[PDB]
Amino acid sequence: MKRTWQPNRRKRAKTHGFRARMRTPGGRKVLKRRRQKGRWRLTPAVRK
Amino acid sequence: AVKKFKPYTPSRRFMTVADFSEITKTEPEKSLVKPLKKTGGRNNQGRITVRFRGGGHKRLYRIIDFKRWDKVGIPAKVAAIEYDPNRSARIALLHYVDGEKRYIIAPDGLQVGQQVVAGPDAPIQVGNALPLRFIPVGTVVHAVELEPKKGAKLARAAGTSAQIQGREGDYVILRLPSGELRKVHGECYATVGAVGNADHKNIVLGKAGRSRWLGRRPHVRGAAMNPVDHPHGGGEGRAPRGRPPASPWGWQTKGLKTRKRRKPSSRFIIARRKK
RNA sequence: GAGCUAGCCCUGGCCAGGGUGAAGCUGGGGUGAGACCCAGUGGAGGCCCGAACCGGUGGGGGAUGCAAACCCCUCGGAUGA
RNA sequence: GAAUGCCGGCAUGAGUAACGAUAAAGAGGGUGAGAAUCCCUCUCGCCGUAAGCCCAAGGGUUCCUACGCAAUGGUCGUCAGCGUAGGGUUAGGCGGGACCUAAGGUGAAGCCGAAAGGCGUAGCCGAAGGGCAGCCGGUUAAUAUUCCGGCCCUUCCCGCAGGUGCGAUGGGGGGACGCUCUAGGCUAGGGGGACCGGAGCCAUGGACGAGCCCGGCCAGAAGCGCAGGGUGGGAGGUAGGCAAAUCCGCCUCCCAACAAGCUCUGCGUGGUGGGGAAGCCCGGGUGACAACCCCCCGAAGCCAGGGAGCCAAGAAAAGCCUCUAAGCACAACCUGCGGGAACCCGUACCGCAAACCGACACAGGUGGGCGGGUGCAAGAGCACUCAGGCGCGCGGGAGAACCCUCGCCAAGGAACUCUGCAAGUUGGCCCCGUAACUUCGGGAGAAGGGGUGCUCCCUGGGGUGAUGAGCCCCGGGGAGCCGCAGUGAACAGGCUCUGGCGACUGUUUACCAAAAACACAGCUCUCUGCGAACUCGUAAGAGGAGGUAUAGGGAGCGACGCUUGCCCGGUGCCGGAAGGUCAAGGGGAGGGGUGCAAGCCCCGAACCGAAGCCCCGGUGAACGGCGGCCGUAACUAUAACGGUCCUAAGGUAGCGAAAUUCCUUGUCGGGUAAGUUCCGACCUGCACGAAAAGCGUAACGACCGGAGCGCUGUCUCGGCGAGGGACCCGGUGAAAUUGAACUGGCCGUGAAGAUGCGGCCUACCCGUGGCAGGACGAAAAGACCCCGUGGAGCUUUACUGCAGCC
RNA sequence: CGAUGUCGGCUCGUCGCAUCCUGGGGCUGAAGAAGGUCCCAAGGGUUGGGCUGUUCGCCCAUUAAAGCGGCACGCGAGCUG
RNA sequence: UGGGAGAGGGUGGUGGAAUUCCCGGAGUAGCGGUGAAAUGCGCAGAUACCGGGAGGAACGCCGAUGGCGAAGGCAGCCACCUGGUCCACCCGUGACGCUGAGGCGCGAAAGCGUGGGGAGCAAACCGGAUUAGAUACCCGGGUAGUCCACGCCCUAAACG
RNA sequence: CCGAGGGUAGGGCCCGUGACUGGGGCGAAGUCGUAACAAGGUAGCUGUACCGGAAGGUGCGGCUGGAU
Ligand SMILES: CC[C@H]1OC(=O)[C@H](C)C(=O)[C@H](C)[C@@H](O[C@@H]2O[C@H](C)C[C@H](N(C)C)[C@H]2O)[C@](C)(OC)C[C@@H](C)C(=O)[C@H](C)[C@H]2N(CCCCn3cnc(-c4cccnc4)c3)C(=O)O[C@]12C
Ligand SMILES: [Mg+2]
Ligand SMILES: [Mg+2]
Ligand SMILES: [Mg+2]
Ligand SMILES: [Mg+2]
Ligand SMILES: [Mg+2]
Ligand SMILES: [Mg+2]
Ligand SMILES: [Mg+2]
Ligand SMILES: [Mg+2]
Ligand SMILES: [Mg+2]
Ligand SMILES: [Mg+2]
Ligand SMILES: [Mg+2]
Ligand SMILES: [Mg+2]
Ligand SMILES: [Mg+2]
Ligand SMILES: [Mg+2]
Ligand SMILES: [Mg+2]
Ligand SMILES: [Mg+2]
Ligand SMILES: [Mg+2]
Ligand SMILES: [Mg+2]
Ligand SMILES: [Mg+2]
Ligand SMILES: [Mg+2]
Ligand SMILES: [Mg+2]
Ligand SMILES: [Mg+2]
Ligand SMILES: [Mg+2]
Ligand SMILES: [Mg+2]
Ligand SMILES: [Mg+2]
Ligand SMILES: [Mg+2]
Ligand SMILES: [Mg+2]
Ligand SMILES: [Mg+2]
Ligand SMILES: [Mg+2]
Ligand SMILES: [Mg+2]
Ligand SMILES: [Mg+2]
Ligand SMILES: [Mg+2]
Ligand SMILES: [Mg+2]
Ligand SMILES: [Mg+2]
Ligand SMILES: [Mg+2]
Ligand SMILES: [Mg+2]
Ligand SMILES: [Mg+2]
Ligand SMILES: [Mg+2]
Ligand SMILES: [Mg+2]
Ligand SMILES: [Mg+2]
Ligand SMILES: [Mg+2]
Ligand SMILES: [Mg+2]
Ligand SMILES: [Mg+2]
Ligand SMILES: [Mg+2]
Ligand SMILES: [Mg+2]
Ligand SMILES: [Mg+2]
Ligand SMILES: [Mg+2]
Ligand SMILES: [Mg+2]
Ligand SMILES: [Mg+2]
Ligand SMILES: [Mg+2]
Ligand SMILES: [Mg+2]
Ligand SMILES: [Mg+2]
Ligand SMILES: [Mg+2]
Ligand SMILES: [Mg+2]
Ligand SMILES: [Mg+2]
Ligand SMILES: [Mg+2]
Ligand SMILES: [Mg+2]
Ligand SMILES: [Mg+2]
Ligand SMILES: [Mg+2]
Ligand SMILES: [Mg+2]
Ligand SMILES: [Mg+2]
Ligand SMILES: [Mg+2]
Ligand SMILES: [Mg+2]
Ligand SMILES: [Mg+2]
Ligand SMILES: [Mg+2]
Ligand SMILES: [Mg+2]
Ligand SMILES: [Mg+2]
Ligand SMILES: [Mg+2]
Ligand SMILES: [Mg+2]
Ligand SMILES: [Mg+2]
Ligand SMILES: [Mg+2]
Ligand SMILES: [Mg+2]
Ligand SMILES: [Mg+2]
Ligand SMILES: [Mg+2]
Ligand SMILES: [Mg+2]
Ligand SMILES: [Mg+2]
Ligand SMILES: [Mg+2]
Ligand SMILES: [Mg+2]
Ligand SMILES: [Mg+2]
Ligand SMILES: [Mg+2]
Ligand SMILES: [Mg+2]
Ligand SMILES: [Mg+2]
Ligand SMILES: [Mg+2]
Ligand SMILES: [Mg+2]
Ligand SMILES: [Mg+2]
Ligand SMILES: [Mg+2]
Ligand SMILES: [Mg+2]
Ligand SMILES: [Mg+2]
Ligand SMILES: [Mg+2]
Ligand SMILES: [Mg+2]
Ligand SMILES: [Mg+2]
Ligand SMILES: [Mg+2]
Ligand SMILES: [Mg+2]
Ligand SMILES: [Mg+2]
Ligand SMILES: [Mg+2]
Ligand SMILES: [Mg+2]
Ligand SMILES: [Mg+2]
Ligand SMILES: [Mg+2]
Ligand SMILES: [Mg+2]
Ligand SMILES: [Mg+2]
Ligand SMILES: [Mg+2]
Ligand SMILES: [Mg+2]
Ligand SMILES: [Mg+2]
Ligand SMILES: [Mg+2]
Ligand SMILES: [Mg+2]
Ligand SMILES: [Mg+2]
Ligand SMILES: [Mg+2]
Ligand SMILES: [Mg+2]
Ligand SMILES: [Mg+2]
Ligand SMILES: [Mg+2]
Ligand SMILES: [Mg+2]
Ligand SMILES: [Mg+2]
Ligand SMILES: [Mg+2]
Ligand SMILES: [Mg+2]
Ligand SMILES: [Mg+2]
Ligand SMILES: [Mg+2]
Ligand SMILES: [Mg+2]
Ligand SMILES: [Mg+2]
Ligand SMILES: [Mg+2]
Ligand SMILES: [Mg+2]
Ligand SMILES: [Mg+2]
Ligand SMILES: [Mg+2]
Ligand SMILES: [Mg+2]
Ligand SMILES: [Mg+2]
Ligand SMILES: [Mg+2]
Ligand SMILES: [Mg+2]
Ligand SMILES: [Mg+2]
Ligand SMILES: [Mg+2]
Ligand SMILES: [Mg+2]
Ligand SMILES: [Mg+2]
Ligand SMILES: [Mg+2]
Ligand SMILES: [Mg+2]
Ligand SMILES: [Mg+2]
Ligand SMILES: [Mg+2]
Ligand SMILES: [Mg+2]
Ligand SMILES: [Mg+2]
Ligand SMILES: [Mg+2]
Ligand SMILES: [Mg+2]
Ligand SMILES: [Mg+2]
Ligand SMILES: [Mg+2]
Ligand SMILES: [Mg+2]
Ligand SMILES: [Mg+2]
Ligand SMILES: [Mg+2]
Ligand SMILES: [Mg+2]
Ligand SMILES: [Mg+2]
Ligand SMILES: [Mg+2]
Ligand SMILES: [Mg+2]
Ligand SMILES: [Mg+2]
Ligand SMILES: [Mg+2]
Ligand SMILES: [Mg+2]
Ligand SMILES: [Mg+2]
Ligand SMILES: [Mg+2]
Ligand SMILES: [Mg+2]
Ligand SMILES: [Mg+2]
Ligand SMILES: [Mg+2]
Ligand SMILES: [Mg+2]
Ligand SMILES: [Mg+2]
Ligand SMILES: [Mg+2]
Ligand SMILES: [Mg+2]
Ligand SMILES: [Mg+2]
Ligand SMILES: [Mg+2]
Ligand SMILES: [Mg+2]
Ligand SMILES: [Mg+2]
Ligand SMILES: [Mg+2]
Ligand SMILES: [Mg+2]
Ligand SMILES: [Mg+2]
Ligand SMILES: [Mg+2]
Ligand SMILES: [Mg+2]
Ligand SMILES: [Mg+2]
Ligand SMILES: [Mg+2]
Ligand SMILES: [Mg+2]
Ligand SMILES: [Mg+2]
Ligand SMILES: [Mg+2]
Ligand SMILES: [Mg+2]
Ligand SMILES: [Mg+2]
Ligand SMILES: [Mg+2]
Ligand SMILES: [Mg+2]
Ligand SMILES: [Mg+2]
Ligand SMILES: [Mg+2]
Ligand SMILES: [Mg+2]
Ligand SMILES: [Mg+2]
Ligand SMILES: [Mg+2]
Ligand SMILES: [Mg+2]
Ligand SMILES: [Mg+2]
Ligand SMILES: [Mg+2]
Ligand SMILES: [Mg+2]
Ligand SMILES: [Mg+2]
Ligand SMILES: [Mg+2]
Ligand SMILES: [Mg+2]
Ligand SMILES: [Mg+2]
Ligand SMILES: [Mg+2]
Ligand SMILES: [Mg+2]
Ligand SMILES: [Mg+2]
Ligand SMILES: [Mg+2]
Ligand SMILES: [Mg+2]
Ligand SMILES: [Mg+2]
Ligand SMILES: [Mg+2]
Ligand SMILES: [Mg+2]
Ligand SMILES: [Mg+2]
Ligand SMILES: [Mg+2]
Ligand SMILES: [Mg+2]
Ligand SMILES: [Mg+2]
Ligand SMILES: [Mg+2]
Ligand SMILES: [Mg+2]
Ligand SMILES: [Mg+2]
Ligand SMILES: [Mg+2]
Ligand SMILES: [Mg+2]
Ligand SMILES: [Mg+2]
Ligand SMILES: [Mg+2]
Ligand SMILES: [Mg+2]
Ligand SMILES: [Mg+2]
Ligand SMILES: [Mg+2]
Ligand SMILES: [Mg+2]
Ligand SMILES: [Mg+2]
Ligand SMILES: [Mg+2]
Ligand SMILES: [Mg+2]
Ligand SMILES: [Mg+2]
Ligand SMILES: [Mg+2]
Ligand SMILES: [Mg+2]
Ligand SMILES: [Mg+2]
Ligand SMILES: [Mg+2]
Ligand SMILES: [Mg+2]
Ligand SMILES: [Mg+2]
Ligand SMILES: [Mg+2]
Ligand SMILES: [Mg+2]
Ligand SMILES: [Mg+2]
Ligand SMILES: [Mg+2]
Ligand SMILES: [Mg+2]
Ligand SMILES: [Mg+2]
Ligand SMILES: [Mg+2]
Ligand SMILES: [Mg+2]
Ligand SMILES: [Mg+2]
Ligand SMILES: [Mg+2]
Ligand SMILES: [Mg+2]
Ligand SMILES: [Mg+2]
Ligand SMILES: [Mg+2]
Ligand SMILES: [Mg+2]
Ligand SMILES: [Mg+2]
Ligand SMILES: [Mg+2]
Ligand SMILES: [Mg+2]
Ligand SMILES: [Mg+2]
Ligand SMILES: [Mg+2]
Ligand SMILES: [Mg+2]
Ligand SMILES: [Mg+2]
Ligand SMILES: [Mg+2]
Ligand SMILES: [Mg+2]
Ligand SMILES: [Mg+2]
């Protein structure tokens, strides 16, 4: 049957992307925490 | 004269449609239409605030002339009578001798080919707009401004009329379509005669799908729900109300008056409505 | 977090083929005029049968599965909410 | 040493299940250390509205080549979507951007919010919608509308020529629209040809033939032709289109009107440029100077912004045209020609799948286009086949039980069983024919029947064309032939009678319930006078609705038919300007503290003082409720009648052992040989009853009862057969579970059901196929139940707050 | 209660005997045939259907007879639901 | 041809009286009701009186023993549209007549459907009385209905 | 070929019969009330509508076959 992951590059960038996160207090804290943890990538990869 | 159907389906047995007998032109005036943003009962938060709305036929909005004191003294000609899906009444296209074109809601008995006019000295003739203080007492009237220059507000549904009952200073007394007696300022504009399409109240939708075409989604009974949803929810099997009948939000729905007490227009409502 | 699922909004797309034969129109009859009758034309419908498509009724299989809901037979809708 | 402990290692189950669709394989020849598994050839089978082809998403080198086989691949492997390396994606015209707007998002102005932030007009962003200029062939190992060839085209810059009041983010026109049905002419596509081109073939009994087999096109500028769309001309006035306006709008006048004229598309032709089969020989080359023509069928595509009907009344904005304003009329714009200029990103490959979503090379999921031929009434259905693509990444044997999927069955025919569950039957088309009842539509495919192939003869009408031939499509009559059987294969209703429920088509518990549940048109009550009520929000602001009582919210009922009684004492709601109670506040009789005193300070009675509550009324399609005992008639029985107690009032009509009836399989009738079910009645209704509607109702139902016919492997009652497994051999090789085990029966005993204790009996050691009685067998720290001053959802006239409202 | 699956049916048996039938007996208010009642006896046998989930029961047609109980109301790692 | 009388019919308009309700005034201890009463209403200010307003239905005197129509039936007044009928003249047609099974149309009230309207009245219904009871007569309330439009129903002591 | 008739299926008319149910007629001396006949103690009858143990009552309209 239809499973739950249905990749969509535009959806991925627009929901979890860098500019989405920066527009929002909670989104910025996400960047602050993922940068403080030292993640090699701050938002999901998507090819545009 | 609503048209019936032979019972060749379960639903055509009861469906009735309007005769459309007065309509003379079947596509609207391109200079006077604009896109009607369908809301679906959602507000600017995206929240449903009016339940069971959505999914009706696409529509264009006809811009209507609810302030006819716009063009005092300038006669117009009734050019067409048209279908408007945004209202129950039909609409009338006026070609002003100006060359300007406008839509009014079409009163009962209006005829394509006649002239109409707006102003304090207009003939007491169907389709003419005057300030209320100049219409002779007794005349039935429609598209009535509630405050001067603010625009027609009252009696615009198909087949409705207000009657002029008397004067009192700057204010005339009206019998509204609801039967309430209210004072309205004499400088408020109004249009002689009742609204057309009186047979509108006699249309039998006939099937569920016709309600869907109108943008009306199915209404769910509170008694058919659960307690988390509604005061009437729950129960083993069916259940009477088991409390004073209530809305989804708790307030009582049989008789509880809801007009605000200290409202400033109370000084102008003479008799609350009938029946 | 609505890339699943629910509703709505905008913009596109899809619905083999066959059956039934509403209104109206015309002709004929009828009548004071009518209603109305008959034939023709007409092509209506949450109409009918049936693929795609959308469903998931009964039964069997599967049950450390091909599958954390599937498979076979059968069955519902299929111009419409 | 124990925590169903944690981490890791290794065992048991076991050489066990399994190796992923039952579309299917065999041989020869290669290669190589090694071959069922890689390569080639021949044979066989499977898909063919796909299991073929082309896009889009998503994936991201998986593409091509060489070199490999440790691991990955469910076996093998020389192979590979694997490892290493090298190569490979080419655009002014295709797609997106340098264009436009849609929902929505964002947001100078402005509004709001403790902060964060929330709104918000314009404007900006936003596409698979609008707009915009490329077609055919060739070429690579791998890209091609991109490279190359042929023929076309767009925009920008500059120049020349002719012309013109030129000029825009401003005005206007246009763009610009639904659903169903649909005309005319075309094209895509396809069928046929005794014509045109072709390497050949003559078999095995016949055929050297009007024989077989193969193919008979594609693109094309201007012009021309056909078929379509779009479009009135001139004048005078003018106050409207937020300045202007010669435009547009309105009025008058003349002329033109199924036309024509102008314009824009499609199709055809078109200079010219390409393509070109079987067969044969090593992807090539020949065929080949290949030919390239006629007839028919014919789109759902094109002309298109076509036509008609209908109600539910069917985006925007730019490009484009027109009008003018500042301006400028050495300019500028328009037309034609010439030269120049023309950027960024994508382009490999998979793409119904082994490359995407499902942990897997996973029987599942994934949007658009193309989808040939014949026959079956049609069709995308069905069978077989073209092009093309596959045989599903373990095999070889055997021919036990048992399982699955399938085929047949003597006699019987539902006797099976909770139930005809399941499986038979029936099955398309054409014709004859068709009942109660009905809302006159239907019920209806009712039911039940007859026909169905092939040959020959005669004949009616249509389409094309020409009226004729040919081709094609619809028929009618007559005489025959064969078989068990002519929709000869495949696809394709079993039917009737009668209840309950729900009117109906719809909807639902993704993944145990599809229903009688929800919804539904319709009915009623009620709120709402518009800055509406109501709803979301602290607000601003939205929705309601750019609506206005024939409208909008809420509630119940639930098509339709006939109906919907009595109770307002209690709760609710509605009305009541009196009265009663009532907070803050007002008032200040009179008290108290303190100071020598002026004063300062504190307590405070009467009385004035809202909503609410009390009180007085109303109100049932508001919450709700609608009795008991005793007596009575000239056979008996029963009580039309009466007495009395209580109530706010004592259940009306209709219905009733019911989806409701406890006693209960009530009683009687019906159906049956027999009927706890069913149907029809009766009525002492435990405990129906009138919009939580009462009683009916044609039609409808994958709903639930009862019956009958047809037919059956359901059964008496089983039998045989098929294939996939199970079994044996080679390859690979899990699992839950597991205190350890050297693990028998009886009768006892034991914490009360003993392989393990007693006593007897029985028993050589170890396996394989099987069966499930035991190991209180496995699985999940019982869901039932209780307990915990454990938790959560839910209710209310529990308590106490809060929103909201007054 | 860190789980002993719980009615009935079906299938498959097996055991007890307080025996339904068949074998052998005594008594009889046993003439005969037919019964009644008690004693011995468990070898074998103990039907098909309608109703109901039913066990049980009633009924139909037969029968030599249409037994009564146990085996976790025998038997769901055997099936049904 | 010329005339006449008439609530004959249909449509639209419109006038005064009266009842009810509402607003204002003024006013106070009862009103209403019956055989007698009670229910009811009234100091929350009724009844009785005055001014205003709304709304429905019916049409006093004229009015008669009258008139018109086929019957049912028709009553303020105005206009429009339309029927029948009677008289006078003796002008036209030349038996074109009578009746009338079927058919068709009309058809009081009540009743039915979908809308509207609703003052008064009033089935049902509630209450107060009466009574042995009183599911009645009498009284106080009261819903259909009475009224309008359209559509059915088609009955009657539809009688002379 | 036709053909008595037999069979299958589905209709129409009639007759008998059926739990139970509707009212009707009749029946020496039953129970309830008193609707009608006099103004029958509310004049009666009437079509219709609604209600009530029963006769009946009431509404709307009509008739005199109504009395004073
Ligand atoms: C069919 C397979 C399942 O077995 C049964 O379902 C079985 C018939 C039982 O019911 C089993 C016997 C139960 O035990 C009993 O529990 C009782 C409470 C007590 C009993 N004894 C103790 C007496 C005890 O034996 C229990 C609890 O199973 C629920 C066992 C318990 C260990 C389980 O939960 C167990 C893990 C089950 N489960 C959940 C099933 C969820 C629902 N589901 C069902 N089908 C699908 C499905 C269908 C199709 C496709 N995909 C999924 C999903 C599974 O995935 O596998 C199961 C074993
Ligand atoms: Mg899904
Ligand atoms: Mg998706
Ligand atoms: Mg995307
Ligand atoms: Mg997206
Ligand atoms: Mg976002
Ligand atoms: Mg983003
Ligand atoms: Mg912040
Ligand atoms: Mg910050
Ligand atoms: Mg990481
Ligand atoms: Mg780094
Ligand atoms: Mg992130
Ligand atoms: Mg109809
Ligand atoms: Mg009809
Ligand atoms: Mg109209
Ligand atoms: Mg526009
Ligand atoms: Mg909006
Ligand atoms: Mg918004
Ligand atoms: Mg709402
Ligand atoms: Mg909504
Ligand atoms: Mg309209
Ligand atoms: Mg409206
Ligand atoms: Mg006003
Ligand atoms: Mg309505
Ligand atoms: Mg609509
Ligand atoms: Mg509704
Ligand atoms: Mg509902
Ligand atoms: Mg409920
Ligand atoms: Mg519920
Ligand atoms: Mg919730
Ligand atoms: Mg609640
Ligand atoms: Mg409740
Ligand atoms: Mg409930
Ligand atoms: Mg209940
Ligand atoms: Mg419920
Ligand atoms: Mg209720
Ligand atoms: Mg209750
Ligand atoms: Mg409540
Ligand atoms: Mg409120
Ligand atoms: Mg009001
Ligand atoms: Mg999505
Ligand atoms: Mg379809
Ligand atoms: Mg027509
Ligand atoms: Mg349909
Ligand atoms: Mg059909
Ligand atoms: Mg299924
Ligand atoms: Mg599904
Ligand atoms: Mg089945
Ligand atoms: Mg399946
Ligand atoms: Mg199938
Ligand atoms: Mg089917
Ligand atoms: Mg169908
Ligand atoms: Mg279809
Ligand atoms: Mg639709
Ligand atoms: Mg220890
Ligand atoms: Mg463990
Ligand atoms: Mg632990
Ligand atoms: Mg561990
Ligand atoms: Mg571990
Ligand atoms: Mg470990
Ligand atoms: Mg380690
Ligand atoms: Mg290990
Ligand atoms: Mg091991
Ligand atoms: Mg081992
Ligand atoms: Mg084993
Ligand atoms: Mg296994
Ligand atoms: Mg497996
Ligand atoms: Mg298959
Ligand atoms: Mg196949
Ligand atoms: Mg081989
Ligand atoms: Mg090698
Ligand atoms: Mg190999
Ligand atoms: Mg090898
Ligand atoms: Mg193979
Ligand atoms: Mg090979
Ligand atoms: Mg094919
Ligand atoms: Mg995309
Ligand atoms: Mg991947
Ligand atoms: Mg390897
Ligand atoms: Mg290897
Ligand atoms: Mg290596
Ligand atoms: Mg491997
Ligand atoms: Mg694998
Ligand atoms: Mg490449
Ligand atoms: Mg190019
Ligand atoms: Mg640039
Ligand atoms: Mg902000
Ligand atoms: Mg954006
Ligand atoms: Mg954009
Ligand atoms: Mg675009
Ligand atoms: Mg382009
Ligand atoms: Mg081109
Ligand atoms: Mg020019
Ligand atoms: Mg347009
Ligand atoms: Mg438009
Ligand atoms: Mg569009
Ligand atoms: Mg439509
Ligand atoms: Mg072409
Ligand atoms: Mg063809
Ligand atoms: Mg002007
Ligand atoms: Mg050559
Ligand atoms: Mg299409
Ligand atoms: Mg088009
Ligand atoms: Mg068109
Ligand atoms: Mg816009
Ligand atoms: Mg200037
Ligand atoms: Mg100059
Ligand atoms: Mg650039
Ligand atoms: Mg490429
Ligand atoms: Mg697929
Ligand atoms: Mg693949
Ligand atoms: Mg595989
Ligand atoms: Mg797959
Ligand atoms: Mg072909
Ligand atoms: Mg066919
Ligand atoms: Mg295979
Ligand atoms: Mg396959
Ligand atoms: Mg395989
Ligand atoms: Mg073997
Ligand atoms: Mg198979
Ligand atoms: Mg055979
Ligand atoms: Mg047999
Ligand atoms: Mg049978
Ligand atoms: Mg038989
Ligand atoms: Mg049976
Ligand atoms: Mg049954
Ligand atoms: Mg069959
Ligand atoms: Mg068949
Ligand atoms: Mg057949
Ligand atoms: Mg019948
Ligand atoms: Mg019939
Ligand atoms: Mg029947
Ligand atoms: Mg019936
Ligand atoms: Mg009929
Ligand atoms: Mg048939
Ligand atoms: Mg038929
Ligand atoms: Mg043959
Ligand atoms: Mg069928
Ligand atoms: Mg239902
Ligand atoms: Mg239903
Ligand atoms: Mg019902
Ligand atoms: Mg019904
Ligand atoms: Mg449907
Ligand atoms: Mg479910
Ligand atoms: Mg569930
Ligand atoms: Mg689930
Ligand atoms: Mg299921
Ligand atoms: Mg269903
Ligand atoms: Mg539901
Ligand atoms: Mg429902
Ligand atoms: Mg329904
Ligand atoms: Mg209803
Ligand atoms: Mg209503
Ligand atoms: Mg709120
Ligand atoms: Mg708005
Ligand atoms: Mg319904
Ligand atoms: Mg309901
Ligand atoms: Mg009926
Ligand atoms: Mg009450
Ligand atoms: Mg009360
Ligand atoms: Mg009350
Ligand atoms: Mg004070
Ligand atoms: Mg209660
Ligand atoms: Mg109560
Ligand atoms: Mg009643
Ligand atoms: Mg009963
Ligand atoms: Mg019974
Ligand atoms: Mg019943
Ligand atoms: Mg009951
Ligand atoms: Mg019972
Ligand atoms: Mg019972
Ligand atoms: Mg019985
Ligand atoms: Mg019987
Ligand atoms: Mg009884
Ligand atoms: Mg109930
Ligand atoms: Mg029914
Ligand atoms: Mg259904
Ligand atoms: Mg169903
Ligand atoms: Mg049966
Ligand atoms: Mg039978
Ligand atoms: Mg068998
Ligand atoms: Mg076999
Ligand atoms: Mg061996
Ligand atoms: Mg091995
Ligand atoms: Mg291996
Ligand atoms: Mg040990
Ligand atoms: Mg040991
Ligand atoms: Mg052992
Ligand atoms: Mg042993
Ligand atoms: Mg013990
Ligand atoms: Mg023991
Ligand atoms: Mg032992
Ligand atoms: Mg020992
Ligand atoms: Mg010991
Ligand atoms: Mg021992
Ligand atoms: Mg021992
Ligand atoms: Mg022994
Ligand atoms: Mg074994
Ligand atoms: Mg065992
Ligand atoms: Mg245990
Ligand atoms: Mg065991
Ligand atoms: Mg056990
Ligand atoms: Mg635990
Ligand atoms: Mg526990
Ligand atoms: Mg547990
Ligand atoms: Mg317990
Ligand atoms: Mg406690
Ligand atoms: Mg405690
Ligand atoms: Mg607790
Ligand atoms: Mg919970
Ligand atoms: Mg336990
Ligand atoms: Mg355990
Ligand atoms: Mg258990
Ligand atoms: Mg366990
Ligand atoms: Mg003897
Ligand atoms: Mg004897
Ligand atoms: Mg003895
Ligand atoms: Mg024995
Ligand atoms: Mg038992
Ligand atoms: Mg029993
Ligand atoms: Mg015997
Ligand atoms: Mg016997
Ligand atoms: Mg036993
Ligand atoms: Mg025992
Ligand atoms: Mg047990
Ligand atoms: Mg027991
Ligand atoms: Mg027990
Ligand atoms: Mg048991
Ligand atoms: Mg058992
Ligand atoms: Mg089981
Ligand atoms: Mg069991
Ligand atoms: Mg077990
Ligand atoms: Mg077992
Ligand atoms: Mg066991
Ligand atoms: Mg069950
Ligand atoms: Mg006073
Ligand atoms: Mg009124
Ligand atoms: Mg007369
Ligand atoms: Mg004469
Ligand atoms: Mg009448
Ligand atoms: Mg009384
Ligand atoms: Mg008395
Ligand atoms: Mg008379
Ligand atoms: Mg014979
Ligand atoms: Mg009397
Ligand atoms: Mg009398
Ligand atoms: Mg009398
Ligand atoms: Mg009465």
